[PDB]
Amino acid sequence: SLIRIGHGFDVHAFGEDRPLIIGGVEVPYHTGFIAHSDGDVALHALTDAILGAAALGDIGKLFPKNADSRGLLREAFRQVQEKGYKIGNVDITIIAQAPKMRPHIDAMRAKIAEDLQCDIEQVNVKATTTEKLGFTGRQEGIACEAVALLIRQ
Amino acid sequence: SLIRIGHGFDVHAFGEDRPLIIGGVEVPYHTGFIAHSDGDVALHALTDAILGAAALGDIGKLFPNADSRGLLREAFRQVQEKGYKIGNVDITIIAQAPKMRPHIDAMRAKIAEDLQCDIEQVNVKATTTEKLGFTGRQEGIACEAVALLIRQ
Amino acid sequence: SLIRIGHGFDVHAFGEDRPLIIGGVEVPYHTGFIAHSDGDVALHALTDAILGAAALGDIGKLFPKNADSRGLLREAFRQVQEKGYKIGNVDITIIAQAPKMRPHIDAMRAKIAEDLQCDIEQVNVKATTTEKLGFTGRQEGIACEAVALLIRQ
Ligand SMILES: [Mn+2]
Ligand SMILES: [Mn+2]
Ligand SMILES: [Mn+2]
Repeated sequence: SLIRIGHGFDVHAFGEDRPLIIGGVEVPYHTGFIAHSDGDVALHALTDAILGAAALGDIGKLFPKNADSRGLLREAFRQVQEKGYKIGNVDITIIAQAPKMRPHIDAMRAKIAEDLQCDIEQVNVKATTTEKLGFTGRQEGIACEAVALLIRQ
Repeated sequence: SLIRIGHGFDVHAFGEDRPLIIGGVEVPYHTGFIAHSDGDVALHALTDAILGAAALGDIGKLFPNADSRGLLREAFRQVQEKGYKIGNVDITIIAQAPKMRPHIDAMRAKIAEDLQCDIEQVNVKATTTEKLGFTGRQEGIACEAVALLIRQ
Repeated sequence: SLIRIGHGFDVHAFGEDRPLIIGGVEVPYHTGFIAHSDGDVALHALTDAILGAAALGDIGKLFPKNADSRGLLREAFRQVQEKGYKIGNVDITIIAQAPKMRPHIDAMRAKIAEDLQCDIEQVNVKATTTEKLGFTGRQEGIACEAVALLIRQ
């Protein structure tokens, strides 16, 4: 096509890591959901949005490591380009029961702009809350939604 | 306009049936939300997104029935009447379930068939909420969808 | 860029007031989330999507008035308009455990069509429930999803 739209959604449940001594041996004990990523909800959702607009499925097909989400994002963009697309613009909506992120937003945009090889003017990020409601409101984790518009370069 | 965008969100809450003997007669008893469809959250959301992009309201403004594919075709036909065809659609199933990947392409083929477009204009993905929220507690499933329509 | 895509999400948690007598004085007592707006999730989500498409951040950057969401929405359109954008079309999905809202949907579309200086035909509003599930299903609040397509004017 000449223009494609994609959508992404992701959640990160909060988990904790604590050291324990079992059988005289120091071992790591993980509490909460077992993550297989850095939990970067904004990049995971954004990554699913771009792959989806190009009909490439989802983040779960980028490498048949995963600890780094910018690596996954680049790999997705690499593949999107292979199909002839470049970024039109993307918009990300972080859903968290948190306040101060604006100082960090622009930094996020730049990083995303860098990995998608586009201007920062094509990347928007925002954060909003659920006003103490739901799992994000009770602070059990965070979520993120993202939309992307692809164009033929 | 020659290019339209639309969005859909849908939820299906799990419910169950069980037989009961009351007054010497067996009667069916339903537990949970009463369903009025096959519960296909992906097609319902997709339908809303397509109807939404054309400013045709939503699934509720179709038949003033249970098979979601019929609703989906009805929505596409109405979007055709206005002169649109599918640019591309992207579906995101939100459920606390494992393997659906084996059935994804089957889903894409049927959606492509109903929207009279190529399977390549259709994307379907499934993600989880990592045991959080009503989908995480497995009380039901949800789905979000976006659709881009192009002027025919 | 000739076409821009945007996304918005908003939630409004319910809160009731109750007058009391303290120190022989009457004072209003608030229960629940402290509201800072009229709680119009539809216009807030819409506002975030329009600004998000133009990479203007979010609704919380407009007026550094908040008691009226249309004011904020018209302001948002003003700024997108300054970057040379006009509405392509917008689609809004209100998520609430409520029924009778259809009779008011067209009235909403007209007001939105007015603040976005476009035709009502370019504005869609739909409503759905979560079938008694989640915080909206338990009736603790309401939510709204929004996407916007901006076109170069
Ligand atoms: Mn995930
Ligand atoms: Mn439903
Ligand atoms: Mn809010």
